[PDB]
Amino acid sequence: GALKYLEELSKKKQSDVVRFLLRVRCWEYRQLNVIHRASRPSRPDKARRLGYKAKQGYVIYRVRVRRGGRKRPVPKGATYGKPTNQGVNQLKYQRSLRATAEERVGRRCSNLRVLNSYWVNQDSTYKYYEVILVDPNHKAIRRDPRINWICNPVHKHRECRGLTSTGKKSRGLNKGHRFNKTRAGRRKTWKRHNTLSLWRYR
Amino acid sequence: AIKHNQQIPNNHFRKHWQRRVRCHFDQPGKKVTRRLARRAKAAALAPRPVDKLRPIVRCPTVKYNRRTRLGRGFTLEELKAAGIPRLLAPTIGIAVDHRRKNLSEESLAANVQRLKDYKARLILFPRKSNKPKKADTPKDQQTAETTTSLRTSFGVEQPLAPGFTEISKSEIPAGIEGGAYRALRKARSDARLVGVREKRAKEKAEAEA
Amino acid sequence: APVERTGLIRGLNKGHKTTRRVLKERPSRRKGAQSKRTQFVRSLIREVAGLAPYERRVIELLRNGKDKRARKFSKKKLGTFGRAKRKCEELQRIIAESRRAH
Amino acid sequence: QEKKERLLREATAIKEGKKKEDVSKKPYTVKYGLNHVVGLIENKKASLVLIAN
RNA sequence: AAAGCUCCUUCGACGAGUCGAGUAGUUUGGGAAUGCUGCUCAAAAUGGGAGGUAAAUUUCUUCUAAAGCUAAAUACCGGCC
RNA sequence: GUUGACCUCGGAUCAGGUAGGAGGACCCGCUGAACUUAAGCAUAUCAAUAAGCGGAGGAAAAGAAACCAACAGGGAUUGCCCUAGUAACGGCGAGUGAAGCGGCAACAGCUCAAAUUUGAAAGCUGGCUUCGGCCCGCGUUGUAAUUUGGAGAGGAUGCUU
Ligand SMILES: [K+]
Ligand SMILES: [K+]
Ligand SMILES: [K+]
Ligand SMILES: [K+]
Ligand SMILES: [K+]
Ligand SMILES: [K+]
Ligand SMILES: [K+]
Ligand SMILES: [K+]
Ligand SMILES: [K+]
Ligand SMILES: [K+]
Ligand SMILES: [K+]
Ligand SMILES: [K+]
Ligand SMILES: [Mg+2]
Ligand SMILES: [Mg+2]
Ligand SMILES: [Mg+2]
Ligand SMILES: [Mg+2]
Ligand SMILES: [Mg+2]
Ligand SMILES: [Mg+2]
Ligand SMILES: [Mg+2]
Ligand SMILES: [Mg+2]
Ligand SMILES: [Mg+2]
Ligand SMILES: [Mg+2]
Ligand SMILES: [Mg+2]
Ligand SMILES: [Mg+2]
Ligand SMILES: [Mg+2]
Ligand SMILES: [Mg+2]
Ligand SMILES: [Mg+2]
Ligand SMILES: [Mg+2]
Ligand SMILES: [Mg+2]
Ligand SMILES: [Mg+2]
Ligand SMILES: [Mg+2]
Ligand SMILES: [Mg+2]
Ligand SMILES: [Mg+2]
Ligand SMILES: [Mg+2]
Ligand SMILES: [Mg+2]
Ligand SMILES: [Mg+2]
Ligand SMILES: [Mg+2]
Ligand SMILES: [Mg+2]
Repeated sequence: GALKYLEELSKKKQSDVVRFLLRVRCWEYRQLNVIHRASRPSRPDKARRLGYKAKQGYVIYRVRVRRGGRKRPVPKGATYGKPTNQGVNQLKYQRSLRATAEERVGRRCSNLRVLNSYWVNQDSTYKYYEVILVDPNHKAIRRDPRINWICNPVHKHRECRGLTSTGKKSRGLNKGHRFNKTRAGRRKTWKRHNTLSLWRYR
Repeated sequence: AIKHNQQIPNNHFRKHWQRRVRCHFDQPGKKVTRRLARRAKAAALAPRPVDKLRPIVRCPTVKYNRRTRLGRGFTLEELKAAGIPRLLAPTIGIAVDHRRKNLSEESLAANVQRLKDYKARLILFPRKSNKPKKADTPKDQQTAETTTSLRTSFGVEQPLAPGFTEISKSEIPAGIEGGAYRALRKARSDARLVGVREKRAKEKAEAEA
Repeated sequence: APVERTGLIRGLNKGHKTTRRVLKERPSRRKGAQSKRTQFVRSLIREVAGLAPYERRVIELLRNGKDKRARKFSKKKLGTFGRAKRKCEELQRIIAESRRAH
Repeated sequence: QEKKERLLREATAIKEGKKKEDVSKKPYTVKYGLNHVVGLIENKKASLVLIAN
């Protein structure tokens, strides 16, 4: 096959052939709208690895985000509290930039289900992503047991809750001693450790 | 404040604890609900037992490694030794675990015998009653007294080793050469000095030539 | 059958005696091995793509004789001492092959 | 349309009694498909390759 | 036509601006830094992660990340009884 | 020159569809205090709580190991009892604080990417239809069958389903 070579070549982001392609494409985008549709994936190997198929009901969108930190929005710089939380500048957002891209694409196409997303480009001001979506009302989708699990009503707006690959990472859903506090849900676990249980025959 | 001779108190009641208090007034009610579900489940599995066959396994720390209990499922090597295909096993009431390994001969032998005891007591009804197959019970043995627990009929017969036995005098063994206490001190001392002695021998041999 | 335990706690190969056995390796334990396909592809991609900017800098230090500099530079780029050492060996192999073929 | 005609001829032969490979001969065509052709190159079966620009 | 079992010389593809490293903020019982996120650097093929005191050298153990689905035991008197 | 393709981007009260609001006791995330305690007070505490914002169901979420361990080894996920007011954190002040093992309730396993069907895209949406199919379209920049590490592929071999 040919997608094996593409996977190897995509690792050499600092080579001459790849640096040229990234520079040219990053200019082509940023001349288009902030959110727009793509006719086909620009990374055929990466999208197929994440679940993309070439049949009716799969669509691709492209989006760019502002690529920085998060400034605390308050009138001027007053916080009206104690000195330990009066910082305004060097604070950070607890979700990823990749997550924000998925949420904004989901609102534009509100009849579709978000599957995954990947990185295509970046520069000093923006990062660029491509998002994969599936039509849950198309007949060719409801016919296939490998994908029709997404037509059920428990998967409405997965990206708004953290049920995509990037959402799982930020929640901390891994096994072992390092992920003690978040393994099964941070707020659920805190409630269990703070409950006073009284039995009948104490 | 404190005023007399007391134990220093530490009562963790400085949050809004009254928002999270779980009483159990439904303890008898939940017990009735569980028994109804077990009775319904047993009726659905009409002649079959209500459980699965488990293997015997030993606990993992220096505390508790003297005892045995039931595990999750049989290994792939145990199933092959008994002669049971891995696809057939979970459809006749046997549990399977694909990530446990046999590091010894003791555990392997114990579980292999357990499987062939079960295979001897099994009754297989044919898929179609008018066309029985040569691997099915020939229906003259289909009538017998059965069990429906599999956790009492195939439990842990003895989890601990016998605590007392008797031997004839003059057959008692002789001790270790210097005594049991001295043997323990020597074994500890050797471990603390293994690195020092190896380095000393190495530099001596290198300086020899 | 690596070794047989002594039979007492608190020793050098302490523990309860047991007849150990050797196992055939699980297919999960093959992860790091090489294969004919993955060697062929990686060879062709390196020829097409070429080198990276930090790689060229190390190549010049190595063939210029400096070695503490090349190692100290690679660690700053890659991050750890173990990865830096493996990279310098690979680039040294490229240097040798290039000036030996022709 | 050609394939449907060929399958009809083969089905008739089976019904008559003969098997296939008695009515249809070995085909010769041009190969295509990116993954299909890359494999033919590596196994050294291709004679000439034409690449779109 | 399709399916299971017993043996074997040889083969045996395995997820990248990802892991990892530095630095800033927040958080955790986690202490030369437990998790998350921003910026800079940026991999490999018996390779890679972990092995609760920072570092170099030599061994050992245990799994196989960066794609995905799935009932029961658990919570709740808001809704209808 | 004429004519015919392909790629990208548009129009239409074109044929057929789909989302918003309510509810929010319980569930999944983001954002975020001060009163109070320390007999004063800034790190700390109250609290990873109240208020604010987005998204679901009868349950949700989690889930079939890049786990625990250091043993004669256990073996997906969740909940109760115990571990334990313990290891540890802390103007080491006031205060805070888990996990492995052990018994039980309930038990269930799986599918993709990375391989040439190449002796035959074997796959699918839509329209019309005696009902048997026909027609355009999607798709080779890859739709079916086959394989998922517990393996498997390729060879032997002769029983069984
Ligand atoms: K405030
Ligand atoms: K602070
Ligand atoms: K404070
Ligand atoms: K960081
Ligand atoms: K290792
Ligand atoms: K360590
Ligand atoms: K159009
Ligand atoms: K209530
Ligand atoms: K609110
Ligand atoms: K204990
Ligand atoms: K076709
Ligand atoms: K397929
Ligand atoms: Mg299309
Ligand atoms: Mg899930
Ligand atoms: Mg996971
Ligand atoms: Mg009771
Ligand atoms: Mg390995
Ligand atoms: Mg993997
Ligand atoms: Mg915060
Ligand atoms: Mg930190
Ligand atoms: Mg219309
Ligand atoms: Mg709404
Ligand atoms: Mg109060
Ligand atoms: Mg005060
Ligand atoms: Mg006061
Ligand atoms: Mg005051
Ligand atoms: Mg609130
Ligand atoms: Mg509803
Ligand atoms: Mg329930
Ligand atoms: Mg669910
Ligand atoms: Mg697995
Ligand atoms: Mg083990
Ligand atoms: Mg478990
Ligand atoms: Mg006690
Ligand atoms: Mg306590
Ligand atoms: Mg706290
Ligand atoms: Mg098969
Ligand atoms: Mg075979």
